[PDB]
Amino acid sequence: ELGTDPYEDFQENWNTKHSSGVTRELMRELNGG
Amino acid sequence: GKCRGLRTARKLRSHRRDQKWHDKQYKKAHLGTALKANPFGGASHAKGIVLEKVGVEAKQPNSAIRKCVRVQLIKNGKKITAFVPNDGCLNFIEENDEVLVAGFGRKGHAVGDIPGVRFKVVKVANVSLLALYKGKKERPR
Amino acid sequence: EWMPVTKLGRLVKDMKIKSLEEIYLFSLPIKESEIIDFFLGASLKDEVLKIMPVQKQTRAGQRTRFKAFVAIGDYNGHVGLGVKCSKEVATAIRGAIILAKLSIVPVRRGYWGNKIGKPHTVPCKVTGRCGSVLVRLIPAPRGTGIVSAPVPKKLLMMAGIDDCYTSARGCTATLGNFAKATFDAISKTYSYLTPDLWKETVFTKSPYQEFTDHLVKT
Amino acid sequence: PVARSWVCRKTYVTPRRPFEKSRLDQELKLIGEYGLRNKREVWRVKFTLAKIRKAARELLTLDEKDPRRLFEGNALLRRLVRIGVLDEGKMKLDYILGLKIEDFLERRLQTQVFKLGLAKSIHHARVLIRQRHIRVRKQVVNIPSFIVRLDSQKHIDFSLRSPYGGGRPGRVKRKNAKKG
Amino acid sequence: MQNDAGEFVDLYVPRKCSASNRIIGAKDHASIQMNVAEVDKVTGRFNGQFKTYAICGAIRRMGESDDSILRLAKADGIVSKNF
RNA sequence: CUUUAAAUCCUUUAACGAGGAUCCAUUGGAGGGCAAGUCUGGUGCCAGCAGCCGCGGUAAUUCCAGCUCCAAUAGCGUAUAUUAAAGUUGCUGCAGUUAAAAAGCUCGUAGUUGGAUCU
Ligand SMILES: [Mg+2]
Ligand SMILES: [Mg+2]
Ligand SMILES: [Mg+2]
Ligand SMILES: [Mg+2]
Ligand SMILES: [Mg+2]
Ligand SMILES: [Mg+2]
Ligand SMILES: [Mg+2]
Ligand SMILES: [Mg+2]
Ligand SMILES: [Mg+2]
Ligand SMILES: [Mg+2]
Ligand SMILES: [Mg+2]
Ligand SMILES: [Mg+2]
Ligand SMILES: [Mg+2]
Ligand SMILES: [Mg+2]
Ligand SMILES: [Mg+2]
Ligand SMILES: [Mg+2]
Ligand SMILES: [Mg+2]
Ligand SMILES: [Mg+2]
Ligand SMILES: [Mg+2]
Repeated sequence: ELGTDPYEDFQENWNTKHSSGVTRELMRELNGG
Repeated sequence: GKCRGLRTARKLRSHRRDQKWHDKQYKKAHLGTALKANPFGGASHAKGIVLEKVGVEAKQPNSAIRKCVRVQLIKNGKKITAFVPNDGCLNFIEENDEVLVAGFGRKGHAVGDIPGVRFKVVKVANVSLLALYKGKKERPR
Repeated sequence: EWMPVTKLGRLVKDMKIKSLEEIYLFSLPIKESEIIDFFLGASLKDEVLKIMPVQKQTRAGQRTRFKAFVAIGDYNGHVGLGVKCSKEVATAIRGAIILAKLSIVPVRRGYWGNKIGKPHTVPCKVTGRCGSVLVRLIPAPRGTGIVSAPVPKKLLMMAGIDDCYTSARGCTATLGNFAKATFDAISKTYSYLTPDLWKETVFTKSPYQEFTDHLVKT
Repeated sequence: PVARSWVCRKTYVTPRRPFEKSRLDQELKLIGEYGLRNKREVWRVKFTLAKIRKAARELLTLDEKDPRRLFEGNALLRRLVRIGVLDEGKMKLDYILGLKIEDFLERRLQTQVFKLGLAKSIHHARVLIRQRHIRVRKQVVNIPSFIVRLDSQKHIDFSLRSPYGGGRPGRVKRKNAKKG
Repeated sequence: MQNDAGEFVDLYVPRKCSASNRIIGAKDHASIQMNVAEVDKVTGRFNGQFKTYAICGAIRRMGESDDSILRLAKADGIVSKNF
């Protein structure tokens, strides 16, 4: 099952309260670390 | 520009010595007015007697009532507003008690929403607030 | 399938150019991304350095775009950097990867003391500038490692430098300028005239001039 | 005034950045591969290697004919060859900079007991050493961080008093035999 | 360039400008590698041999490539001495 | 037994001494800086947290708890003085048009500095 999309989360919450989280998630999706 | 002569050591040293006084922290540490005005007198901690309990309104945009205590130090007799940091710890302090007070963490500068408060309570009635909060020790009574 | 649109691409596809150093020797601009894939191939690894949202004020409200910084390298003497701004994150990342592998430069490596074995550090002190950011690279003894901030360290590792001392001045919180300054400093290694390069240059046939008859056919 | 000595020093240095992912991964890999108790044991060997590298780099700035360089680099190389990290053919002063922490980690008694087949695991080797089952050519050693010299490599065995090296059976065997 | 053993250790050897001796980098797109044909002294036709000059972009931006090429050709005997 | 003035401790040795081997490892955190959960239950700009940015006004990734997860480890938090970070005291090595800044202008003692030339 495909539950969470980091790209959508960042693009939607980049200016919200949960920005610092989603950015931190997006890097994990990109750099593999 | 600066002088680069071979015999200009006195000029350079004198200029640096005189221009060090325009540094805020060097002047604060070497002038003596701050040490005289410091209620602790340079100590890390102090002991005082709780004069009363007060509530300080948190600065905007935050809205809350920070519980504090007015105390009077034993060595010099100065009056100080100290913060009691925890959920419900103000019920561990009674009036006319003896408390240990330390700094707030910013070297005499106010921290957070609390205006003009730079001290916090550590131990009350010779027992630590952490032990009372975690229920490890009881009030002596 | 790859169909080149330039003479250099046709020469590379038809196996007329042996190595990328032939292209670097004649300072021929690279306009096709497939050449680097043909030469460097699997040794290339990339890493996203930053995703930065920028906004343009309009009548109805702000319009947001995302800028991706991607550094790439093969850890064996070549390094590149790319920046791409788009509406979507994935498109910007793909564009940044393409732009980074397009602008790939070689790195010259030297010795600190006795010249034994393979080179491990920069030939000399090199400085790069970008905005207010100044970055200085200094040779280091073998086994020292890279003494720098996290951002320049990744580019130095991807370039293939093992040991180096680093100095930096200016507002380095600007990640783009911080990366571009050290990229420029790394690029300046082959542009420094050292006494061991004082020999007179022997010229050679340019790939355009050498393979003109084959280019006429295709 | 007293007749005591106050000379002492620390054997490790803490890293500047407390939370660095790459450093944590590398240190945990080292701990897992060599069965170390904590991060401090890695930092101790790192400090030792740093001191050796600093001395070697300081001796490399002198002239080749300087008497102090010739006297002290020779001693440093001799000690490195003695402990086994260096080789006889690589006794130049530049090769010291080519040393890594794994070379020093390979010379501990804990890893040498495991590599010689006395133990079936590195953790088992540490347990055997700490429980007084291993002797070094005459002496029972129970310090895992013991650094084995080259000439002592052939002389690691079970202690004569150990149940494994021909000694009396242990507590559990005696109790179980008493049971039946 | 090379180690103590004498083995050459470099990716490539960059070429230098013929006018100013400066190194022509890999990203210098204003540099020129020009060839000048050689003629037979008897007939005047194309010999098949040529002389190669390389000019960096810094000189070209200064507008000094014309004089440099002229002097290089005069030194090689392509241009008449009584130019 | 040895140790010592006589002892103690360490070392050496008889006998007893581990399955929940209950012979139980703690101190701080889990938004970013900075390693690690927008999991569940409460509270509802209150209580509180927060070095800084900030969180909390009925779906709180930040408060009070449970579970789980991080870091160091017989050690770990807090307050204060001090060093590096600070090329934010700059001799190495900082700035002075507009971000803080060159005296309204000139003369001038001390100080600093001072053109070639001799085998
Ligand atoms: Mg002030
Ligand atoms: Mg608020
Ligand atoms: Mg800043
Ligand atoms: Mg805990
Ligand atoms: Mg919690
Ligand atoms: Mg944090
Ligand atoms: Mg993190
Ligand atoms: Mg604020
Ligand atoms: Mg709720
Ligand atoms: Mg909740
Ligand atoms: Mg300081
Ligand atoms: Mg410094
Ligand atoms: Mg300051
Ligand atoms: Mg300097
Ligand atoms: Mg400044
Ligand atoms: Mg002004
Ligand atoms: Mg004026
Ligand atoms: Mg005068
Ligand atoms: Mg003179």
